[PDB]
Amino acid sequence: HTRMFSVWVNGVDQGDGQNVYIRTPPNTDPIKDLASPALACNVKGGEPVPQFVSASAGDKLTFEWYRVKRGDDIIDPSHSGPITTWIAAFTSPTMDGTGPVWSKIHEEGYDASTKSWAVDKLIANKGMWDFTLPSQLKPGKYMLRQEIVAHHESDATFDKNPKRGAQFYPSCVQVDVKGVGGDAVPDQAFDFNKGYKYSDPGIAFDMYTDFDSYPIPGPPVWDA
Ligand SMILES: OC[C@H]1O[C@@H](O[C@H]2[C@H](O)[C@@H](O)[C@H](O[C@H]3[C@H](O)[C@@H](O)[C@H](O[C@H]4[C@H](O)[C@@H](O)[C@H](O)O[C@@H]4CO)O[C@@H]3CO)O[C@@H]2CO)[C@H](O)[C@@H](O)[C@@H]1O
Ligand SMILES: [Cu+2]
Repeated sequence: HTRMFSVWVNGVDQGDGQNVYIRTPPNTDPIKDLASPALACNVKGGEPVPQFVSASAGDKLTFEWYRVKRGDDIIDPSHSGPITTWIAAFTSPTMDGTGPVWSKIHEEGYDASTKSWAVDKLIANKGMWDFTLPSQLKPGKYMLRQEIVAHHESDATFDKNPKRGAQFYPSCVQVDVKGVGGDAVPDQAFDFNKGYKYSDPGIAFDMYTDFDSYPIPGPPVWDA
């Protein structure tokens, strides 16, 4: 359980953008059903909020996460797993992120040199999570997903046992990109509902074992 408080652009807090430029869900509840339409942008994913975060191709974006109160434990430390970041064109305001529209622009999972997960890193850095807007990205409005997966119950799956299974905590943010940018258009055209499966060994994952590495779900990060 956790969700996003606000977004920063090159070290600059844009200010609490919950229901302003973040499609904030009612609560910190997870997604578990792979079939669910909220897998993409969570349970108010399809409801537009009015403001966009104003950034540029190449800007360094920091998403701030919190559990109950801004600047608390961010997420129960049992919730160990990766942290992926995606991008899809803002096709129109009532898009809910479903369909074959997404491209992977960032990830972390399990670094075995340090035996630390992405979630370990996020707690340590106070719920701040950095990534970059590809330099060659084309101008105009996108949607930036970013999703924590907690694997403390992935030692079974939602379809076989529903009291457990992977837990998704996606947050979708509206972005208007300025500046010169480039030609590059995200064209990996990924679909959470089609593309995340219960047979995926990075979704049915026994984190309670002698394991050396973690297969991050979805495609590679996208080039240009
Ligand atoms: O399964 C084999 C493995 O189990 C290990 O223990 C696990 C449990 O399996 C797992 O169910 C448990 O999950 C907890 C979770 O850690 C808590 O953080 C969470 O709390 C939620 C709560 O649901 C909400 O009401 C509240 O608002 O939010 C908090 C989070 O912020 O509750 C779930 C269970 O409901 O995690 C255990 C790990 O500590 C054993 O340790 C291991 O030996 C076994 O091999
Ligand atoms: Cu939780």
